[PDB]
Amino acid sequence: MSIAEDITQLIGRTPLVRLRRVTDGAVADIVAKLEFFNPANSVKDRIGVAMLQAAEQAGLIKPDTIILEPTSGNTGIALAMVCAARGYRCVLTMPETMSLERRMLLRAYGAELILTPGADGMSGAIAKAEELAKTDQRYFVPQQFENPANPAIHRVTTAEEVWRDTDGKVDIVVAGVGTGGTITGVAQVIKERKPSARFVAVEPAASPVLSGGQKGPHPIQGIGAGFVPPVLDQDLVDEIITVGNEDALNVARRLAREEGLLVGISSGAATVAALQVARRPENAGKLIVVVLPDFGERYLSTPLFA
Amino acid sequence: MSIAEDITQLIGRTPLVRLRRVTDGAVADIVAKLEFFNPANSVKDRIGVAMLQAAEQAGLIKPDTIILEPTSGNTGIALAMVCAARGYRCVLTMPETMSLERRMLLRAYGAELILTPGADGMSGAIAKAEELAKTDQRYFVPQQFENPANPAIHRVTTAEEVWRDTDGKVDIVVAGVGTGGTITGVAQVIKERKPSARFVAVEPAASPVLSGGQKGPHPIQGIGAGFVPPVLDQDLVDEIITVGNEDALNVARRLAREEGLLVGISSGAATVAALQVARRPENAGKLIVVVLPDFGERYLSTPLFA
Ligand SMILES: Cc1ncc(COP(=O)(O)O)c(CNC(C)C(=O)O)c1O
Ligand SMILES: Cc1ncc(COP(=O)(O)O)c(CNC(C)C(=O)O)c1O
Repeated sequence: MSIAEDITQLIGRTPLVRLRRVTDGAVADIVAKLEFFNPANSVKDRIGVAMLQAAEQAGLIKPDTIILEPTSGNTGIALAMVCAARGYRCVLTMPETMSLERRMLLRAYGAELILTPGADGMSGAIAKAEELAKTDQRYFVPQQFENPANPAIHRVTTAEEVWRDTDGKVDIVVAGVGTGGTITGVAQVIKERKPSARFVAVEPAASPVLSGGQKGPHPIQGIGAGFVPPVLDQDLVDEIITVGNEDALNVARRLAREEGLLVGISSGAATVAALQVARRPENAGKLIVVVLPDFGERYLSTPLFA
Repeated sequence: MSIAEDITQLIGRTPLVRLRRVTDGAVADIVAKLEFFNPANSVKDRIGVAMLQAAEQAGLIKPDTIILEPTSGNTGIALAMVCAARGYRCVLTMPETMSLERRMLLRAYGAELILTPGADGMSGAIAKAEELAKTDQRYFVPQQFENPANPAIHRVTTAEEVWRDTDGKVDIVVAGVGTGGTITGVAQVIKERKPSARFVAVEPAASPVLSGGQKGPHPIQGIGAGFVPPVLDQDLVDEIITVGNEDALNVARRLAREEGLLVGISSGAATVAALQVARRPENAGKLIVVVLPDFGERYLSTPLFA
């Protein structure tokens, strides 16, 4: 009898798909891991469940607890969804530059939203949450950028899904970095198992903080937070690639139009990088996995579609 | 090695989830089949692939073929997606009353759209397609309301998924009817296998054509086409239930807010019906499966969210 008790048992176990047309100049094989096959259509559903389960198991949730989280949208949607199922009160801080679909979804799940200034980006969404936390003891702030449960769920689920599904043949994993939980969790398991495996972090050209540049405003929602997240393990990352806004957008569009994969802006960015890596002679016949974080329907109000 | 060759190998195999809070007065068990776990987030991805595969296998697609289909949105999105992956040209007729998200998604997959008058609903979307078909021999019109491949894919996939997943214990299946392919395909397999199984069709109170009333305008997108579709087998349906606009909407909202299931208007409607059926003393301890066709994110512009 395969019936989930609730929506939290429905996270993960996402499919890999081979790219066929969006492969210009590739000498390696590129397969995309499709994270919109999650119950609220993003990779972050994984951490939304995981961070709350961790809290529950450590006895951190009280009857009057209010969940408070800084988000660029998807974690907020993930927590709002888990809170709907659980019966928890949930508040999100989020920059006002994020897609209007994120705002509407948050509300639709009965969560509450506080918009932070767009010039301050993710750093300022964090501050408002940390600032609200100290006004009232009822707040519990998971804090995805610091929470061990974030990369942990990726070890336990994402990494094993990638390993099993490629039958250990995976050679390189390309992934945009927001909190860096995805790339870190996957590298933690796969790199120990297969020390030849390599891990490429992707970040906006317009905000290249990991590459040692200064932060800046960009449309690549979900990544380029503007600081080095505590949760990322940079010792496991083998290469950083920065992607321009226009490339990220164009490739996002080609995936929809050439592959039938309607994905968000950060998935275009990860694929630009996966393609670049796949053109290197030394990677001929290797297997590359690019993580595609979410669905493009969340972006209709953005310039991805206009 | 579990890697799909393309997006068409990723349809179906959707999860069942038990309803816990939205169960007021229920004496039967209600589990929802979650069709937004499809590659373009709706049940109709199943028929979008299936109808084109059938055409290909019968040699009906030529190099200059243009796919033309009447849709209220989701089949159109499904075909647009399959056409993106395949390299086909795809045109959709769709009433101008359908969510603006459907229009945008169609375009995003590189498909072309022709809007038909809202006062003529689905009947007029059909006419425009049949009218365009005869202007040019290049058009191929799958015609979901007549196509045998529509209920066939539901026998081969949806029905078996329901049977396997409930381990044959399913007693009643509740499903909104657009083309009626879902309910017909599922009933065709399950009812032969288990003759005690019962099948409830759901339609708008505002357009109760199957109940013997006259057609009318309604917000329950996807169902209540305004005529009896050729593809539906009414001999297999055991009961029709009509659902009011407000109930459909309210329950859609409660599923998001109480279950963490963000689903479209037609899923609210199917659940109103599934709940009504589950309150009947004679159904105490039975297992009811309600089909939840799509995700609520497609509806942000509608009154479901406002
Ligand atoms: C669409 C999208 N792509 C890529 C990423 C980067 O994922 P990692 O945190 O695992 O590196 C995120 C992160 N989301 C965040 C941070 C949020 O929704 O708050 C995202 O939402
Ligand atoms: C959201 C939604 N719910 C319920 C239904 C009814 O499904 P059946 O055709 O299997 O009865 C549909 C049908 N869609 C159609 C018809 C379309 O998108 O053109 C739908 O899109």
